[PDB]
Parts: sequence; structure tokens; C-alpha cells
Amino acid sequence: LDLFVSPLGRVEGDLDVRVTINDGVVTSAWTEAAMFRGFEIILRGKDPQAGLIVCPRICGICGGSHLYKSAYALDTAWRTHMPPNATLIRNICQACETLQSIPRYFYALFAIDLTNKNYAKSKLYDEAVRRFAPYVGTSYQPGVVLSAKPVEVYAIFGGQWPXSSFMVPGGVMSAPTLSDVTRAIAILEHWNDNWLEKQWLGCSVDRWLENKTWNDVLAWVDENESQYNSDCGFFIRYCLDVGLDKYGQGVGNYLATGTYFEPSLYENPTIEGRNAALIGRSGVFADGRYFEFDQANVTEDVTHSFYEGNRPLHPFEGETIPVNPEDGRRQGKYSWAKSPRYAVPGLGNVPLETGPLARRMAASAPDAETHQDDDPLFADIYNAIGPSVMVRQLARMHEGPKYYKWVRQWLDDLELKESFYTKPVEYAEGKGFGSTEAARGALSDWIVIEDSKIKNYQVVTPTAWNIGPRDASEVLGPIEQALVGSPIVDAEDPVELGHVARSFDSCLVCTVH
Amino acid sequence: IANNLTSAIGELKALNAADTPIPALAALKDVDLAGLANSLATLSGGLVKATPALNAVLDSLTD
Amino acid sequence: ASVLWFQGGACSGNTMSFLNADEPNVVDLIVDFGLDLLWHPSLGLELGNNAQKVFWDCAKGERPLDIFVFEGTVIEAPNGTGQMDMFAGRPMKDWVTDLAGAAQIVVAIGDCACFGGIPAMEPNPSGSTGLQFHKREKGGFLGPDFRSKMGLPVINVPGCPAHPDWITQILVALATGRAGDITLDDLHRPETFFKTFTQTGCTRVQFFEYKQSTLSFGEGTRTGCLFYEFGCRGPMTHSPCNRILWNRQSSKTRAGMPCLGCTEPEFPHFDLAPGTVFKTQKVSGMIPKEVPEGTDHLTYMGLAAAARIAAPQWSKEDMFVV
Amino acid sequence: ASVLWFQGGACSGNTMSFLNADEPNVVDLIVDFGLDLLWHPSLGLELGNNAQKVFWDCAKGERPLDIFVFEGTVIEAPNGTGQMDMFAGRPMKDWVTDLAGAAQIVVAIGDCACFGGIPAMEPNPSGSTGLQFHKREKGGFLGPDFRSKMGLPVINVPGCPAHPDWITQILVALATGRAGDITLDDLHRPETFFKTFTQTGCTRVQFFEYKQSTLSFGEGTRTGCLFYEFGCRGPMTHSPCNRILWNRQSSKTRAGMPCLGCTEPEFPHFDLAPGTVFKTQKVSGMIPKEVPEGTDHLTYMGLAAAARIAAPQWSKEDMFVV
Ligand code: FCO
Ligand code: F3S
Ligand code: F3S
Ligand code: F3S
Ligand code: F3S
Ligand code: F3S
Ligand code: F3S
Ligand SMILES: [Mg+2]
Ligand code: 3NI
Repeated sequence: LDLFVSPLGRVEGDLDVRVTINDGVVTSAWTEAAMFRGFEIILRGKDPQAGLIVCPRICGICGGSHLYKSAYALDTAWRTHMPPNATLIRNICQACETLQSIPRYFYALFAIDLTNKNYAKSKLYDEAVRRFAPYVGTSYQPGVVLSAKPVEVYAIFGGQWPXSSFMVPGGVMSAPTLSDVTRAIAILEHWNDNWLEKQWLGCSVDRWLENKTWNDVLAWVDENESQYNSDCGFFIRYCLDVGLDKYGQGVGNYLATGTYFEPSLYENPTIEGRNAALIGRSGVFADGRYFEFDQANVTEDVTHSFYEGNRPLHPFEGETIPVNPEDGRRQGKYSWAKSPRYAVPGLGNVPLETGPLARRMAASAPDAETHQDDDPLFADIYNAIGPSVMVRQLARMHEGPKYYKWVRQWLDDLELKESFYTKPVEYAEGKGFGSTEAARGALSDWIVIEDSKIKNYQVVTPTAWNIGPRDASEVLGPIEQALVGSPIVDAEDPVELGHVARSFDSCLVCTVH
Repeated sequence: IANNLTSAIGELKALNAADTPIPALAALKDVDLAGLANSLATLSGGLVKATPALNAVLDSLTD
Repeated sequence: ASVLWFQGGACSGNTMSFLNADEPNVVDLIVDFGLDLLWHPSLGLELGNNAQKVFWDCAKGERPLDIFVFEGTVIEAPNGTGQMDMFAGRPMKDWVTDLAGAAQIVVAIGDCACFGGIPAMEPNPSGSTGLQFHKREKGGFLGPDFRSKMGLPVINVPGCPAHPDWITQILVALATGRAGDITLDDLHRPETFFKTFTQTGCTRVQFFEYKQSTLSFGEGTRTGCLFYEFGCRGPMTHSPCNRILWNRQSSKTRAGMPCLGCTEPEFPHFDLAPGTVFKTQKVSGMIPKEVPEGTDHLTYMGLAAAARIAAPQWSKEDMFVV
Repeated sequence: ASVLWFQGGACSGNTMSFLNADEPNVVDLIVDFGLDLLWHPSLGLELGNNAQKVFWDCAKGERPLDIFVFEGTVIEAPNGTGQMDMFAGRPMKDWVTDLAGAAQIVVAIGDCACFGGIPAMEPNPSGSTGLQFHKREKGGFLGPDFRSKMGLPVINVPGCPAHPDWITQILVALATGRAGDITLDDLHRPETFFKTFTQTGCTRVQFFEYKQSTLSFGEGTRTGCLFYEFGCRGPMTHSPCNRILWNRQSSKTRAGMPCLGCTEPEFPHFDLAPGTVFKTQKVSGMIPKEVPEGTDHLTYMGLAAAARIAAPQWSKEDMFVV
């Protein structure tokens, strides 16, 4: 059965999903990013800092991430100096945007599908409906409402959220005051207490972060009624009951570009020094092995994308030349998403899943420096039960406590008397690579400044990694392979396709830009 | 207020705009400027009408 | 009051900003104010054919459509087909045509929808335009003479993104019987928000008054106004950004970021051409090319010189201190 | 960090304002920030001898007293006995002596406690004074040389009442290890709040810049600045009232009420003498007696004439429209 689902909403943009279904199981999948704005085209010839204004507009929910990586692209291109306070503010704001994204996405975009009638036979279904029904769910309302708090912190430092451009080469535009920091701390603590710990965890962030194995997580669920009946405990139990742990596996290979620089280690941003300075470590996890991320290994294939091109292009030489979707469909192209691939030795140019799960796998890599995220939890989960909708979601949710703790510490780390900005030299020429981990994963800018203008500007977003179509080798993108194997109880409401696509927290406006 | 006038003049001093030093324009009284104007006035209606012939001469000098 | 919120060439920033709503928050707006959110691409439960059923019922008049909110640009490329924005089996522009023709009120939220915004920046690959404007030029996709069924033009809630209150308070006004209190300016923006300037309530207006310039970002923004060195469009931009603070916390200008004039239809101004980003274009290095709204370069500059000479000492020192 | 909050000649408005705290709210401040509120007359559970036991343990050093917050004036009448303020078996001033001598930090919240405030208005029947100030004159009840055990003078959080953030953010700073970030001005006010003026962020500064006066209350405040006709002390008053809005909504000046300069030690200014309430005292009917801080009448008036000449049309029209 060929099933074309249009729209598949709650993916922050325009997504259609075509699936071949045999015996109630998806056997092949095509993700079709359906809306194109062409910001890379627009940025060409613009002011070298135009990215700081344009790139946040790639996406509303993760524009702060775009800003972060665009700023760092300029910082590397212009060989700027980043005062530690500026690095801290950038980290805080990136993480706060992610902390907003986590509940906002979970309740508003993902968890309402847990109320699908396909689960009516579950013993937890009534509770799932009570908690996660759209707009009236007892977990939905506070989760969504409180999701605005972390971006209040963002606004304290950046003026507003979404749509500040306050991260600039050489630091940040803002000069936090004491009350700024104290209020940011108060907002963060209130959000942590009222949503993260009270509602999501039913325990302290510290208690959750003590979970180092999948068995630890199950014991945590059963440990007491607070954790058992928390949104996290209920979600885990619901997933195990309704089978969200049984599909959406995907590629099983992961890309994290990392983000959150240790301020002392990235005072002078360079492409080469980026990985060592990361707190949230970069890392590629492919074929069960850890690899260092290298942006040089990133290509974008447009074979099945609505763009002209005949070979994968490293984004420094990237091109965004749209083809008319009618013509492209005549050529087998089906998506405005490019197909980002990563050259892994011994594997070729493979698709890599990006996102919190990719980050957790990267955090499980050996040889973490002291400043770096060293977390074996999702290595253990991956080895124990493997990837799935549930495990992907749990990675996302696991970042909540971890990032909250990091943000709280960074707010403590701010040295308010110290500089927030080193005026850079706006060089007429430069090649910049800025990367971050937006909520949904590796977000990267490759910028080429020439003649004091943007010569090239290539954005590769995490959902482009995940949802990008088949490459020249017809290798399905991570979301496409995750869709394959998904059960389809009801083709009229193929909610499992939504579960898989949304478990990646897909953002289609980011996918295409 | 003196510091305000100092910062204002100090911004005037950093003018950074076009500037040309040309000092000689002598021998204008000796020129019969009025007389040439009289020649030009009787000739202006001839010159304006002769523009196509003057251009056709100039075009042959551009080679 | 049924609400159908569609996204064209959008980044969903207006939706995310909207989700930041407080007093009312978004959930209370959707539930407790009688605003039946039929669907929203970021929030609607329905997918696929069920969602399309909702859309088609709205478009054909099978069910009433009181408010059609459109976010993002109306994408017309390629070649006016709109296929760079395919939504629910149609070019999004066709949905826009049908639903704008069906709605009692049409609200364009965000510059993209109002005026074309960032996607309409040259070279405008998506053929983006606003609902009733292309930049300042009235008409956009729906034509200058488009009126919704309540007789209103497209209500333009500009911004990039719009502040949540700019839409939520309008929605509350509509829901509380105060639609008649809503007056629109020449850009169809609610005058309750867009008679003020961004500068109105800016923490740096005293520095502006005394022509004391912020000289640098970061700690340099502990003093000064951003108009002179950072291209702040505050005094040329209608908005309540400093009256109604963003995220209930701040505003770009308060934080030290120049207002980019995003509520204005030309946004991004000068199409972010080289030398125009976070810079004040000046004539002869001293005179801003653009002076505040309603002023003239000669009286502005004369008053600016007078203000500089009479400047108090505190206007020349840090004020947003730790 | 133990906190003992006492009220002398107070109206409890600082407490009520404090209870309006958001980010942190008062409950989260008291519980989740490690600030052990030992007692507060409006909130403490203990009464009678149990409360007195708490007070005496703090006064005699039996239990540590980290922050002594004092609200209200130190009442010394009659005849320096302080018996117009009898609290828990003693004149309140005696409690003040003991607890201020015991506390690590002493915070006077509100003008009454900081400077004497309204009760210290002539004829001052209660013999009211501030902790370390009587109006602008340093010394108040505790003397100019009083220092708490952490070496600080009385931290004056002025206002009538103080805005909740003016105290809560200080308390958070103390609780989060940022006490060293707190700098105090010459009136012992936190400079993080009191380097700005009330005017800083006022929605009417553009009208001020162009010398456009609000002419009347009510709808008359849809335009204009209140300085010229309503005695707005905004430009002479240090406060973040327009930076950090009151109740997260507004400020007097935004709302159309003149700033009464309540964060200033002279408040109420001119002791509310006849003709000084909601009026600008003027010389020759056109020159304000008091000009903005750091300006002189000559320059101020010259710039004012220039601004009146340069004033754009919008500055002469309603801007805070319905
Ligand atoms: N998070 C996020 Fe948006 C996506 N995909 C970017 O980057
Ligand atoms: S917020 Fe986004 S939808 Fe358009 S108005 Fe700005 S690019
Ligand atoms: S007063 Fe404010 S709005 Fe801009 S022009 Fe100056 S920073
Ligand atoms: S850029 Fe826009 S959000 Fe306000 S501060 Fe300026 S009008
Ligand atoms: S609020 Fe009340 S306690 Fe004193 S400072 Fe004002 S009269
Ligand atoms: S600018 Fe505002 S603070 Fe008072 S003096 Fe005018 S109303
Ligand atoms: S009276 Fe006081 S509360 Fe603020 S507006 Fe003036 S300083
Ligand atoms: Mg790209
Ligand atoms: Ni996104």
C-alpha cells in the first residue's frame, strides 16, 4: 500500500511522508520537505554579518541555535577573540533555547500523539489522554506554558526570543547586569522546580542524572510513586506498554557536532580547535564505533533533492540552485531537503542521525576532558535496547536535567565585571565554520566571506541530516530508515509515521531554509 | 560643557571626507570675459545647431 | 471563534513567539477565550487526510472560519505556481486564496506574511510576498482591495517575529467583544501597538536625547544609544517593543542590540547589503542618512549639536551597570 | 541565610510589593534560595512569646542573623523613647539597635526605613527616621558609621514601596554568591537598580526630548511627558522603574502618573506642600525650578527651545492610543 501523508504536521514546517506498507509495516519511506525559502541564496552578496539576522529566521524554535553557530562562523572566519563571558552567554542562551524546545516540542508536538486511538486498549491510555491531550492535557498545559521560561533567560541576555541577533563576532552585544543574572537564575530555578523536576522527573535533576544504565532508568521509574507518575516515568511506561521502544530505530549511526564551548578553550575560535573546546562533545558514532567529528567530511547530496547538482558538495563549495519540483520529480527528486552525508572511513558517505540521541552517544565516547560531557547512559541504552522512538525521546528529555545544570553553573561562572565583547576586525576575506547542537542536533554554517561580502553561505541543519532524502547511492536518510519498519495500524491515521518523524523533533523550516 | 565642545570638535577633526588643495586662478581681469561672453552669445544659437556636425567631426577624431 | 493558522514561507518564529504568550498564555487563549484553534501546523493534532478535511471544510465554507492566521510568506515561485510551498496537496498560495476568501478576519502574523519579510529579500528565490503587501507596496498576494468577510483588510501583525501580545491581545479583543476597538494604521497594523516607536520606552532614549552613542557591543552597551553607531532603527520603527517588553524581560535595544526595524515593511532594511548591518549609514561620516521619523536632517542635526553641547555628565557614563 | 524582617513605622507596602515578587516569586525566594525567613510580622507563624524567643535569640547572638530587613521608620517619639512603636515588649528602635548590631547584613527596604520617608514628613509626630539616613542626611538612627558584620552599611532599597525586584534580586545575589557584585551608591542603594533614572525607559522620553507636555490627566496622558505640567521627577530620580516594570506591567510614568521621586531620600519632595502635588514648580511660569539631574537651567532651557522648534509632528499627537 502506497500511503502519502500530507501534511505531517507538528514538525515545524511542511513535511509530506510517502511510505510503502506491506503487511502493516512500512517497507520504504520518502520524506518530502515541501517548502523552500532559499536563505542561502539570499545571503549571497549580503553583509558578512547578515547571517546573524537571516539565519535565526531559518527557524523560530531553533533560531537562537542558528544565531549561535552563525556567530561562531563569523568568529572563526574573522579569527575573533571571544571573552569568556561572551562564550558563557552564548552557551547559556543556546542551552536555554534547547531547554525551551524540550518541553515545548515534547508536549505540543510529540506527546499529543500518545492520545491516539491506536492506544485506546492500553491500560495507561486514559492517563495518557488526561496528561497529553492537546491544549487540555494536565501535563500539556503546564509543560507548554513553562516552556517559555528558559527563553525568558534568553531574552534577558539577548533582548528577545525568538529573533535576537545579539551573538556577534567577538562576543555578544549585551552587557548583563547583576539583576539580569540573578533573574536568569531565578527563572531557571523556577522552571527546573516547576516543570523539569516536579512535572517531568518527579525527582531532582541530580537523581535523574544518576541513571547510568537502561536498568538504572527502569529502576528509577519504579523507585517511588513520584518518579513512577512523573511525565518521564509515565512516558517510559507508556512507551514500553504501547511499543514505542520497538520501532523508529533508524540508521543507528549518529552525528554530533557538539556545542557549549568551555570559555577558556575557545577564546579564539578556530575550526581546528573547535572539538577540544566543546563541553557537549562532538562525535560521530558509526558502525558501533566512535569517530572524531570533522566538518571536512560533510557533503551535501542533491540527487533526490530539488536542486541542481551532480556530486556531493562540501558546504564550503556548496550550492543551492533550486530546480522546479515538477522537473525534479520527473528526475526522481522528491524533497527540498538536501541529503547531508558524512564520510566515515570504511563506510563511505553515510547518513548520520543527528539530535539528542546523537549527542548522548557522543557523550558516551571515551577520553572526555574534564570540561566535557562524559555520560555512559546512552551507550548503555543503545547496547541494551537500541535506538527507537522511545530511546530518541529519552535522549532529548535526558538533556533537560543535564543542560539545566550546565546553564546554572554557567550563570554562576559569569564574571560580570569582565568583558562580553572584543571588537573584531571585520576582514574582507574569511572562511568560517560555525557549529552548534541545536535542540534537534548538529547545526552548521560554512561561510565564505569575500570582498567584504558573503561569497558563500551554506547551512546544514540537523533535520536536514535526519530527514534529507536518499543520496546518490539511494541510501535512505535517517528518518526515512527510521520510518521503515514502523507498524501502521491505521493508514487513515498513520500516527506511527508521526511518532517516528516527530521523535527526531523534525524541523522542516530548518531542513530546507 | 568644555569636554562636550572638545568631543564635538574632535569629531569634526576626524572629518574623513574629500579635500583638494588648488590655489592659482590669476589673469581673469586680463581675460575679456565679457567680450568672450558677447562672442559666445552670438555664437550660442550656431553652436547648439552645429552640435551634430561637431559630433561627426569629433567621431572621426576618436579613431 | 474558529481559528485556522497556516504557515507559508515561515520559520515558525511567530508561532514560537505566540507560544511565549503570557496574559493570556497560549493555552488559556486557545481554551478559555472561546477561540477554537481548528488547526496549526505546529500544534494541530490532525495529519494527512484528516487535516486536509479540516482545511477543505474551511475553504469551501462547510464550516465557519472566523480567523485565518497566516504566518510566513505567500510563496509563488516557481513561475507563479507556488510549488516551492506545497501544503496538503496544493500550492500554499491556493490555500491562502481560498481561506482568506473564507475567513471573517485574516491576520498576517510576522513580516513574512505581512510584507514578504526576509524571504522576499532579493533575489527572492521563493517568489515570496506578503498577504496584502510586498514590502511597503500595498497589494501583496491578495491585492490591495482584498477584504475579509468582516470587511477588514488583512490585519498585519508585523515583526520578525511578532511579539506574542501583538497577536494575543488582538485575539482577546476579538474574543471579548472589542473588535471595534481595533484601529489599523496605513500598513494595517494595530495602532494600539504600532503608534509608538521601538524607541518609545527604550532605556537609551536619554542617551539619544543627548546624542551619546554606544560605541561598542558588550560592555560598551552599558551606556549610550545605538542609533549613531549601530544603525538602531528605533526612532524610525513603529512598535511597542520597549513598551511591551519581549519575553516580559527586555527588548533588543535595552539589551544593546539595535532595532532592525522589523515591524516596518521594508525589513530587512537595505536588504542587509554590505555595510548596513549593525552600522549607521552616515553622510560625510557625521550625518545619519536616516533621521528619526518626522524629523529633517537640518533640524535634527542642529538639535543634535545643541544636545551634545548641553549633555549632562551621566549621559556620558555607564548607566546599565552591574 | 537567616532573614529577620521587622516593621517599624511601616505601612507594609514594601512587604506587599515584595510579595508581588516574580522570578523569583516570594515563596521560591523563601524556600528554594536558602533564605531562612526567621520571622516577618506579616508572614511569620510565631506569635507572642515564641516570636519574641526568635527575636531575642537573633538579638543576643544565640542564633545567627544573616540579613536583618527593616521596613518602616525607626520611630523615636515620644521624647526619644520610641514608645510610639512598641514591638514585642520593647520600643522598636531598641530591637533595631540589637538586630542591626547582630545582623551580617542590614537592609532597609522602603524610604521609611532608608530615609524616614512619609512618616518623617513634618511635623514628624512619630519622630521617625531612617536606619542610616534622615532624608538625604546620612546617619539616621544607626549613625553614619554603622556597619553590619559583613562590613556593609545599611543597604538602602528605597522606594515607597520598593519594587519587589529591588530586594529580591539583591537577596538572590546574596544567596547565589554574588554579594560581591552588589555595588552601592552614595545613598547605599544598589547601583544595579539606581544608576538609571525613572526616566530611563519611560515611554514618554521622546516627548521629553521634544519638550511636548502632557497637558491633562486621563486621555491627556495619551501623549506628552509629565515633567512640565505634573511635576514628574523622573529625570531627577534614580530608579529602574521604567527598566524593570512594576507588577511586570507598567510604571507610574508610563501610566500617566508623575514620578514622585520616591526612590530619592527627600521623598516626599517639598513635603507635599501646597502647590507641589502633581504640579511642576516653575520660575516665571515657564522655567522649571528643578531641571533634570546634571543639567543647568541655561543649557536645559536653550536645548528645550531648540527641541520645541525641532519637534516632529508625532511628538505633538497621541501615541498611547486605544
Ligand atoms: N534544533 C533545531 Fe533547527 C533543526 N533541525 C536547527 O539547527
Ligand atoms: S519570525 Fe519567521 S515566519 Fe517570517 S516574520 Fe520572521 S522569518
Ligand atoms: S533610544 Fe533606543 S530605540 Fe535605538 S535609537 Fe537609541 S537605542
Ligand atoms: S527589530 Fe523588531 S522586535 Fe522590536 S526592537 Fe525593532 S521593531
Ligand atoms: S510603602 Fe510603606 S513602609 Fe514606608 S517606604 Fe512607603 S510608607
Ligand atoms: S520622560 Fe517619563 S519619567 Fe517623567 S519626566 Fe517625562 S514622564
Ligand atoms: S515615584 Fe518611585 S516607584 Fe518609581 S516611578 Fe518614581 S521612583
Ligand atoms: Mg543548506
Ligand atoms: Ni528549527
